[PDB]
Amino acid sequence: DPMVSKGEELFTGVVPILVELDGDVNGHKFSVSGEGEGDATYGKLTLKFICTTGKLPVPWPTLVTTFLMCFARYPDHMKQHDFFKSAMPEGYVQERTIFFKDDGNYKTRAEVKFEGDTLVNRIELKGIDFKEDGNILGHKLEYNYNSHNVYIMADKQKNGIKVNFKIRHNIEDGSVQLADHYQQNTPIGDGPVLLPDNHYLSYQSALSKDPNEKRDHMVLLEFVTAAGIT
Repeated sequence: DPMVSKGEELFTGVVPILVELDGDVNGHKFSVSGEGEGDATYGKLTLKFICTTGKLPVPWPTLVTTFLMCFARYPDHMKQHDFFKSAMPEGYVQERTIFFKDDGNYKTRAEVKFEGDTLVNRIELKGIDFKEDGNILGHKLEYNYNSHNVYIMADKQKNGIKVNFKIRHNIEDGSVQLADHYQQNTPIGDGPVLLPDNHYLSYQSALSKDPNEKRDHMVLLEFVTAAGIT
């Protein structure tokens, strides 16, 4: 399929990634930069993020979803369902509202696209109605992350997709903080895209710290595999 070929050819090896985030949660301003690489053949991404404005005013885990679905490993039998690659290199817009149960909400807008050989994810995040002493502004979330399926459907009237999913962040008392994600992606370009049948992406995320790093940061290792169209 010369279409599957175009996106294929962009992701076949190891692709450098750059991430930039401008954040404001309850007027706590911040900026994050990330660098790493993805190898979609293996569904694999390796990233390191730095708060370049000093202390991050929210827990790092809360940002993981916001900080690259074009790097999902879509099995051969499913390559006709990979919207994300199909929009490249022009890219796509990924918008979310993330509702933290009994707390605030993030609203994010990202543009994911190639700048030359580099895959770039430029994000703006606005957080409002947070409790200054809740789980998020009070930094009560554990530095870890659970595995999760993410459900993708077509949004044919918007030439895009809709993604809907829940993340449960572990709180240090042993309870969980639900973060209910609503998501929409739409291609940046005017060209054809692959609009998928319902399927899901399976995510595993491991968070760690660079022992030589003094700044406030997060090392993220993610594996993402499409499924659910057997």
